[PDB]
Amino acid sequence: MIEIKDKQLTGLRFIDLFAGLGGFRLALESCGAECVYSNEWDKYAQEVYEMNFGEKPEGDITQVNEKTIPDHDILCAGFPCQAFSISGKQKGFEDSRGTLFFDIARIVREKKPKVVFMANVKNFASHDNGNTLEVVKNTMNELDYSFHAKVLNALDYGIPQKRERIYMICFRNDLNIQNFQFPKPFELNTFVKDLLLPDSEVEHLVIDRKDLVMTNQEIEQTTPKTVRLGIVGKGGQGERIYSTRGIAITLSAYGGGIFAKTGGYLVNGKTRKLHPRECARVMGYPDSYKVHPSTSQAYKQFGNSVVINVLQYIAYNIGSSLNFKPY
DNA sequence: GATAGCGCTATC
DNA sequence: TGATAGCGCTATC
Ligand SMILES: Nc1ncnc2c1ncn2[C@@H]1O[C@H](CSCC[C@H](N)C(=O)O)[C@@H](O)[C@H]1O
Repeated sequence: MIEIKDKQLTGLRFIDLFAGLGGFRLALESCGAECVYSNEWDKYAQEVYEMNFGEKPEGDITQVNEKTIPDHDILCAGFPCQAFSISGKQKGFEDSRGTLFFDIARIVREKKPKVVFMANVKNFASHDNGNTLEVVKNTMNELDYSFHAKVLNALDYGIPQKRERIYMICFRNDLNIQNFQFPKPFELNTFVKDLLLPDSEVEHLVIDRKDLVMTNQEIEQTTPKTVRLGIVGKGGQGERIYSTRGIAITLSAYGGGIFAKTGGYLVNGKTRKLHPRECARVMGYPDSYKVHPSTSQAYKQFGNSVVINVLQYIAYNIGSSLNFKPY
Protein backbone atom coordinates (compact mmCIF):
# COMPACT_ATOMS: atom_id res chain seq x y z
CA MET A 1 0.00 0.00 0.00
CA ILE A 2 0.93 3.65 -0.44
CA GLU A 3 1.47 6.33 2.21
CA ILE A 4 -1.07 9.12 2.20
CA LYS A 5 -0.31 12.50 3.72
CA ASP A 6 -3.63 14.35 3.05
CA LYS A 7 -6.38 12.40 4.75
CA GLN A 8 -9.28 13.24 2.43
CA LEU A 9 -11.49 11.03 4.58
CA THR A 10 -10.77 12.47 8.03
CA GLY A 11 -13.90 12.72 10.17
CA LEU A 12 -15.81 10.33 7.94
CA ARG A 13 -16.88 6.95 9.28
CA PHE A 14 -17.31 3.76 7.22
CA ILE A 15 -18.68 0.21 7.21
CA ASP A 16 -16.63 -2.86 6.28
CA LEU A 17 -19.08 -5.36 4.81
CA PHE A 18 -17.84 -8.69 3.46
CA ALA A 19 -14.60 -7.70 5.18
CA GLY A 20 -12.38 -10.73 4.55
CA LEU A 21 -8.85 -9.52 5.29
CA GLY A 22 -10.04 -5.94 5.72
CA GLY A 23 -8.43 -4.57 2.57
CA PHE A 24 -11.08 -1.87 2.40
CA ARG A 25 -10.48 -0.90 6.01
CA LEU A 26 -6.76 -0.53 5.35
CA ALA A 27 -7.43 1.66 2.35
CA LEU A 28 -10.07 3.91 3.92
CA GLU A 29 -8.12 4.09 7.19
CA SER A 30 -5.01 5.32 5.39
CA CYS A 31 -7.12 8.22 4.16
CA GLY A 32 -8.31 9.10 7.65
CA ALA A 33 -11.68 7.33 7.77
CA GLU A 34 -12.98 5.51 10.84
CA CYS A 35 -14.34 1.95 10.69
CA VAL A 36 -17.46 1.65 12.86
CA TYR A 37 -18.68 -1.81 11.84
CA SER A 38 -17.32 -4.87 10.09
CA ASN A 39 -19.10 -7.95 8.79
CA GLU A 40 -17.63 -11.28 7.65
CA TRP A 41 -19.01 -14.77 8.30
CA ASP A 42 -16.00 -16.96 7.54
CA LYS A 43 -14.50 -18.25 10.78
CA TYR A 44 -10.91 -18.09 9.54
CA ALA A 45 -11.21 -14.67 7.90
CA GLN A 46 -12.67 -13.55 11.21
CA GLU A 47 -9.58 -14.82 13.00
CA VAL A 48 -7.22 -12.92 10.70
CA TYR A 49 -9.44 -9.88 10.95
CA GLU A 50 -9.19 -9.91 14.74
CA MET A 51 -5.54 -10.81 14.51
CA ASN A 52 -5.17 -7.44 12.76
CA PHE A 53 -7.90 -5.10 14.04
CA GLY A 54 -8.77 -6.43 17.48
CA GLU A 55 -12.41 -7.00 16.61
CA LYS A 56 -14.38 -9.90 15.21
CA PRO A 57 -16.78 -9.16 12.33
CA GLU A 58 -20.50 -9.95 12.69
CA GLY A 59 -22.01 -13.13 11.28
CA ASP A 60 -24.22 -13.87 8.27
CA ILE A 61 -25.21 -10.48 6.89
CA THR A 62 -28.38 -11.86 5.31
CA GLN A 63 -29.73 -12.27 8.83
CA VAL A 64 -28.69 -8.97 10.41
CA ASN A 65 -31.28 -6.23 10.89
CA GLU A 66 -30.04 -3.25 8.88
CA LYS A 67 -31.47 -0.93 11.56
CA THR A 68 -28.69 -2.51 13.66
CA ILE A 69 -25.95 -1.21 11.39
CA PRO A 70 -24.22 1.90 12.90
CA ASP A 71 -24.63 5.20 11.07
CA HIS A 72 -21.89 5.67 8.51
CA ASP A 73 -20.88 7.94 5.62
CA ILE A 74 -19.33 5.31 3.36
CA LEU A 75 -20.41 1.71 2.82
CA CYS A 76 -17.67 -0.61 1.60
CA ALA A 77 -18.45 -3.92 -0.04
CA GLY A 78 -16.51 -6.30 -2.25
CA PHE A 79 -19.33 -8.84 -2.28
CA PRO A 80 -19.04 -12.51 -3.41
CA CYS A 81 -18.14 -13.23 -7.01
CA GLN A 82 -18.14 -17.00 -7.44
CA ALA A 83 -21.52 -16.41 -9.08
CA PHE A 84 -20.12 -14.02 -11.70
CA SER A 85 -16.49 -14.89 -12.40
CA ILE A 86 -15.17 -16.00 -15.77
CA SER A 87 -13.82 -18.98 -13.84
CA GLY A 88 -17.09 -20.20 -12.34
CA LYS A 89 -20.45 -21.46 -13.61
CA GLN A 90 -21.91 -17.98 -14.04
CA LYS A 91 -25.25 -18.60 -12.32
CA GLY A 92 -25.53 -14.95 -11.25
CA PHE A 93 -28.45 -14.09 -8.99
CA GLU A 94 -29.69 -17.67 -9.32
CA ASP A 95 -26.64 -18.77 -7.30
CA SER A 96 -27.08 -18.85 -3.52
CA ARG A 97 -23.90 -16.80 -3.09
CA GLY A 98 -25.08 -14.42 -5.81
CA THR A 99 -27.82 -12.40 -4.09
CA LEU A 100 -25.62 -10.64 -1.50
CA PHE A 101 -25.74 -7.41 -3.46
CA PHE A 102 -29.41 -7.08 -2.61
CA ASP A 103 -28.44 -7.27 1.03
CA ILE A 104 -26.30 -4.17 0.46
CA ALA A 105 -29.33 -2.60 -1.25
CA ARG A 106 -31.37 -2.97 1.93
CA ILE A 107 -28.49 -1.80 4.10
CA VAL A 108 -28.36 1.36 1.98
CA ARG A 109 -32.12 1.86 1.91
CA GLU A 110 -32.10 1.98 5.75
CA LYS A 111 -28.80 3.73 6.55
CA LYS A 112 -28.55 5.91 3.44
CA PRO A 113 -24.74 6.40 3.50
CA LYS A 114 -23.22 9.39 1.72
CA VAL A 115 -21.21 6.99 -0.47
CA VAL A 116 -21.45 3.38 -1.60
CA PHE A 117 -18.11 1.78 -2.47
CA MET A 118 -18.32 -1.63 -4.16
CA ALA A 119 -16.00 -4.05 -5.95
CA ASN A 120 -16.29 -7.29 -7.93
CA VAL A 121 -14.66 -9.21 -10.78
CA LYS A 122 -14.47 -7.91 -14.36
CA ASN A 123 -16.75 -10.48 -15.90
CA PHE A 124 -19.30 -8.80 -13.63
CA ALA A 125 -19.81 -5.94 -16.07
CA SER A 126 -20.78 -8.24 -18.94
CA HIS A 127 -22.35 -11.12 -16.98
CA ASP A 128 -25.66 -12.21 -18.54
CA ASN A 129 -25.32 -9.75 -21.41
CA GLY A 130 -24.81 -6.99 -18.87
CA ASN A 131 -28.19 -7.42 -17.22
CA THR A 132 -26.50 -8.00 -13.86
CA LEU A 133 -24.69 -4.66 -13.87
CA GLU A 134 -27.90 -2.99 -15.03
CA VAL A 135 -29.88 -4.32 -12.08
CA VAL A 136 -27.22 -2.77 -9.83
CA LYS A 137 -27.24 0.55 -11.71
CA ASN A 138 -31.00 0.94 -11.61
CA THR A 139 -31.27 -0.43 -8.05
CA MET A 140 -28.74 2.20 -7.01
CA ASN A 141 -30.29 4.94 -9.16
CA GLU A 142 -33.68 3.97 -7.72
CA LEU A 143 -32.29 4.44 -4.20
CA ASP A 144 -31.35 7.90 -5.46
CA TYR A 145 -27.59 7.46 -5.85
CA SER A 146 -25.40 8.18 -8.88
CA PHE A 147 -23.60 5.20 -10.39
CA HIS A 148 -19.94 5.49 -11.35
CA ALA A 149 -18.64 2.12 -12.56
CA LYS A 150 -15.32 1.16 -14.16
CA VAL A 151 -12.84 -1.68 -14.57
CA LEU A 152 -9.24 -1.12 -13.55
CA ASN A 153 -6.18 -3.35 -13.74
CA ALA A 154 -3.86 -3.32 -10.72
CA LEU A 155 -0.83 -3.29 -13.04
CA ASP A 156 -1.90 0.25 -13.91
CA TYR A 157 -1.55 1.45 -10.34
CA GLY A 158 1.84 0.39 -9.04
CA ILE A 159 1.09 -3.26 -8.24
CA PRO A 160 2.55 -5.97 -10.48
CA GLN A 161 -0.61 -8.06 -10.88
CA LYS A 162 -2.95 -8.55 -13.84
CA ARG A 163 -5.93 -8.38 -11.48
CA GLU A 164 -8.70 -6.63 -13.44
CA ARG A 165 -11.66 -5.56 -11.32
CA ILE A 166 -14.80 -3.41 -11.62
CA TYR A 167 -15.20 -0.62 -9.07
CA MET A 168 -18.63 0.87 -8.38
CA ILE A 169 -18.81 4.26 -6.60
CA CYS A 170 -22.19 5.70 -5.58
CA PHE A 171 -22.87 9.15 -4.12
CA ARG A 172 -26.23 10.14 -2.61
CA ASN A 173 -27.79 12.51 -5.18
CA ASP A 174 -28.76 15.25 -2.68
CA LEU A 175 -25.06 16.02 -2.35
CA ASN A 176 -24.36 17.11 -5.93
CA ILE A 177 -21.08 15.38 -6.69
CA GLN A 178 -20.00 15.92 -10.28
CA ASN A 179 -16.19 15.92 -10.19
CA PHE A 180 -15.54 12.32 -9.16
CA GLN A 181 -13.05 10.50 -11.31
CA PHE A 182 -11.22 7.18 -11.26
CA PRO A 183 -7.42 7.37 -10.81
CA LYS A 184 -5.48 7.92 -14.00
CA PRO A 185 -3.19 4.95 -14.63
CA PHE A 186 0.54 5.49 -14.30
CA GLU A 187 3.62 3.56 -15.42
CA LEU A 188 4.39 0.28 -13.65
CA ASN A 189 7.90 0.38 -12.16
CA THR A 190 7.60 -2.77 -10.00
CA PHE A 191 7.64 -6.42 -10.99
CA VAL A 192 7.10 -9.80 -9.44
CA LYS A 193 10.77 -10.41 -8.69
CA ASP A 194 10.95 -7.10 -6.82
CA LEU A 195 8.45 -8.51 -4.33
CA LEU A 196 9.82 -12.02 -3.79
CA LEU A 197 11.31 -13.33 -0.56
CA PRO A 198 14.81 -14.81 -0.27
CA ASP A 199 15.13 -18.38 -1.58
CA SER A 200 15.99 -19.67 1.90
CA GLU A 201 12.43 -18.89 2.95
CA VAL A 202 10.58 -20.38 -0.03
CA GLU A 203 12.52 -23.65 -0.58
CA HIS A 204 9.50 -25.65 0.65
CA LEU A 205 7.27 -24.14 -2.06
CA VAL A 206 9.58 -25.34 -4.81
CA ILE A 207 7.87 -27.92 -6.97
CA ASP A 208 9.67 -30.13 -9.46
CA ARG A 209 7.52 -32.28 -11.77
CA LYS A 210 8.84 -34.45 -14.58
CA ASP A 211 6.04 -33.09 -16.77
CA LEU A 212 7.46 -29.55 -16.54
CA VAL A 213 7.63 -28.29 -20.11
CA MET A 214 9.31 -24.94 -20.53
CA THR A 215 7.66 -23.64 -23.72
CA ASN A 216 9.18 -20.13 -23.64
CA GLN A 217 12.46 -18.38 -22.84
CA GLU A 218 12.98 -16.44 -19.61
CA ILE A 219 12.80 -12.73 -20.26
CA GLU A 220 15.71 -10.40 -19.61
CA GLN A 221 13.82 -7.08 -19.55
CA THR A 222 10.78 -6.41 -17.37
CA THR A 223 7.29 -5.88 -18.82
CA PRO A 224 3.96 -4.75 -17.37
CA LYS A 225 2.30 -8.02 -18.40
CA THR A 226 2.18 -11.71 -17.52
CA VAL A 227 4.57 -13.80 -19.55
CA ARG A 228 4.05 -17.55 -19.59
CA LEU A 229 7.30 -19.52 -19.75
CA GLY A 230 6.12 -23.07 -19.35
CA ILE A 231 3.58 -25.53 -18.08
CA VAL A 232 3.04 -28.61 -15.92
CA GLY A 233 0.61 -31.42 -16.67
CA LYS A 234 -2.21 -30.32 -18.98
CA GLY A 235 -1.42 -26.68 -18.22
CA GLY A 236 -4.81 -25.79 -16.78
CA GLN A 237 -5.44 -23.37 -13.91
CA GLY A 238 -2.56 -23.55 -11.43
CA GLU A 239 -0.40 -25.51 -13.89
CA ARG A 240 1.22 -22.62 -15.72
CA ILE A 241 4.65 -21.16 -14.94
CA TYR A 242 5.22 -17.43 -15.50
CA SER A 243 8.16 -15.04 -15.48
CA THR A 244 8.87 -13.10 -12.30
CA ARG A 245 10.17 -10.46 -14.70
CA GLY A 246 6.61 -9.85 -15.84
CA ILE A 247 3.55 -9.31 -13.66
CA ALA A 248 1.67 -11.90 -11.59
CA ILE A 249 -1.58 -13.55 -12.67
CA THR A 250 -4.82 -13.09 -10.72
CA LEU A 251 -4.67 -14.75 -7.29
CA SER A 252 -7.69 -16.98 -6.60
CA ALA A 253 -9.64 -18.17 -3.58
CA TYR A 254 -10.82 -21.69 -4.50
CA GLY A 255 -8.36 -22.38 -7.30
CA GLY A 256 -6.62 -25.69 -7.81
CA GLY A 257 -3.67 -27.10 -9.73
CA ILE A 258 -0.26 -27.87 -8.29
CA PHE A 259 0.43 -24.11 -8.00
CA ALA A 260 -3.01 -23.63 -6.43
CA LYS A 261 -4.24 -20.04 -5.96
CA THR A 262 -1.03 -18.27 -6.99
CA GLY A 263 0.38 -19.86 -10.11
CA GLY A 264 3.86 -21.10 -10.92
CA TYR A 265 6.89 -18.87 -11.20
CA LEU A 266 10.47 -19.36 -12.39
CA VAL A 267 12.88 -18.19 -9.68
CA ASN A 268 16.66 -18.67 -9.94
CA GLY A 269 16.29 -21.71 -12.18
CA LYS A 270 13.57 -23.35 -10.08
CA THR A 271 9.79 -23.68 -10.38
CA ARG A 272 7.50 -22.77 -7.45
CA LYS A 273 4.31 -21.16 -6.18
CA LEU A 274 4.15 -17.91 -4.19
CA HIS A 275 4.53 -17.72 -0.41
CA PRO A 276 1.53 -16.36 1.53
CA ARG A 277 3.53 -13.20 2.21
CA GLU A 278 4.52 -12.76 -1.41
CA CYS A 279 0.77 -13.01 -2.11
CA ALA A 280 0.21 -10.23 0.41
CA ARG A 281 2.71 -7.99 -1.37
CA VAL A 282 1.12 -8.88 -4.69
CA MET A 283 -2.17 -7.63 -3.21
CA GLY A 284 -0.61 -4.44 -1.85
CA TYR A 285 -0.64 -5.47 1.82
CA PRO A 286 2.04 -4.02 4.16
CA ASP A 287 4.47 -6.62 5.53
CA SER A 288 3.23 -5.52 8.95
CA TYR A 289 -0.02 -7.32 8.21
CA LYS A 290 -0.35 -10.61 10.09
CA VAL A 291 -1.41 -13.44 7.77
CA HIS A 292 -3.55 -16.37 8.90
CA PRO A 293 -1.64 -19.36 10.40
CA SER A 294 -3.25 -21.76 7.92
CA THR A 295 -1.53 -21.34 4.57
CA SER A 296 -4.39 -22.87 2.59
CA GLN A 297 -6.78 -20.44 4.28
CA ALA A 298 -4.30 -17.55 3.89
CA TYR A 299 -3.98 -18.21 0.14
CA LYS A 300 -7.78 -18.30 0.00
CA GLN A 301 -8.19 -15.01 1.87
CA PHE A 302 -5.68 -13.15 -0.28
CA GLY A 303 -7.19 -14.94 -3.25
CA ASN A 304 -10.54 -13.16 -3.14
CA SER A 305 -9.31 -9.97 -1.47
CA VAL A 306 -8.46 -6.58 -3.01
CA VAL A 307 -5.34 -4.66 -4.10
CA ILE A 308 -4.98 -2.05 -1.34
CA ASN A 309 -3.08 0.42 -3.54
CA VAL A 310 -5.90 0.61 -6.08
CA LEU A 311 -8.42 0.96 -3.29
CA GLN A 312 -6.40 3.86 -1.93
CA TYR A 313 -6.40 5.92 -5.13
CA ILE A 314 -10.17 5.53 -5.40
CA ALA A 315 -10.72 6.30 -1.72
CA TYR A 316 -8.57 9.42 -2.05
CA ASN A 317 -10.65 10.54 -5.03
CA ILE A 318 -13.86 9.85 -3.11
CA GLY A 319 -12.64 12.26 -0.44
CA SER A 320 -11.39 14.84 -2.91
CA SER A 321 -14.90 15.04 -4.35
CA LEU A 322 -16.73 14.95 -1.02
CA ASN A 323 -14.52 17.79 0.21
CA PHE A 324 -14.91 20.15 -2.73
CA LYS A 325 -17.70 22.46 -1.55
CA PRO A 326 -17.16 26.06 -2.67
CA TYR A 327 -19.45 28.94 -1.75
C1' DG B 1 -9.77 -28.85 5.97
C1' DA B 2 -6.14 -29.48 2.51
C1' DT B 3 -4.76 -30.85 -1.98
C1' DA B 4 -4.87 -30.77 -6.85
C1' DG B 5 -6.95 -32.29 -11.99
C1' DC B 6 -9.82 -29.98 -14.27
C1' DG B 7 -12.88 -28.07 -18.21
C1' DC B 8 -15.34 -24.48 -19.75
C1' DT B 9 -15.83 -19.25 -20.55
C1' DA B 10 -14.48 -14.75 -22.46
C1' DT B 11 -11.53 -11.92 -25.19
C1' DC B 12 -9.51 -10.24 -29.76
C1' DT C 1 -9.28 -17.98 -35.01
C1' DG C 2 -5.83 -19.95 -31.65
C1' DA C 3 -3.78 -18.83 -27.56
C1' DT C 4 -4.16 -17.21 -23.01
C1' DA C 5 -6.18 -16.63 -18.58
C1' DG C 6 -9.83 -16.82 -14.72
C1' DC C 7 -12.20 -13.65 -5.99
C1' DG C 8 -13.89 -21.29 -9.74
C1' DC C 9 -15.60 -26.51 -9.13
C1' DT C 10 -15.39 -30.48 -6.57
C1' DA C 11 -13.57 -35.44 -5.76
C1' DT C 12 -10.69 -37.77 -2.58
C1' DC C 13 -8.49 -38.97 1.60
N1 LIG D 1 -23.66 -13.87 4.16
C1 LIG D 1 -22.41 -13.46 4.36
N2 LIG D 1 -22.07 -12.76 5.49
C2 LIG D 1 -20.80 -12.32 5.74
N3 LIG D 1 -19.73 -12.53 4.89
C3 LIG D 1 -20.07 -13.22 3.76
C4 LIG D 1 -21.32 -13.70 3.44
N4 LIG D 1 -21.27 -14.38 2.19
C5 LIG D 1 -20.04 -14.28 1.82
N5 LIG D 1 -19.21 -13.60 2.69
C6 LIG D 1 -17.91 -13.29 2.66
O1 LIG D 1 -17.67 -12.54 1.44
C7 LIG D 1 -16.29 -12.31 1.34
C8 LIG D 1 -16.12 -11.97 -0.20
S1 LIG D 1 -14.45 -11.68 -0.53
C9 LIG D 1 -14.30 -9.89 -0.16
C10 LIG D 1 -12.90 -9.64 0.34
C11 LIG D 1 -12.60 -8.32 0.96
N6 LIG D 1 -12.89 -7.03 0.19
C12 LIG D 1 -11.09 -8.22 1.42
O2 LIG D 1 -10.43 -7.21 1.14
O3 LIG D 1 -10.63 -9.22 2.08
C13 LIG D 1 -15.66 -13.60 1.83
O4 LIG D 1 -14.66 -13.33 2.80
C14 LIG D 1 -16.91 -14.40 2.37
O5 LIG D 1 -16.58 -15.22 3.48
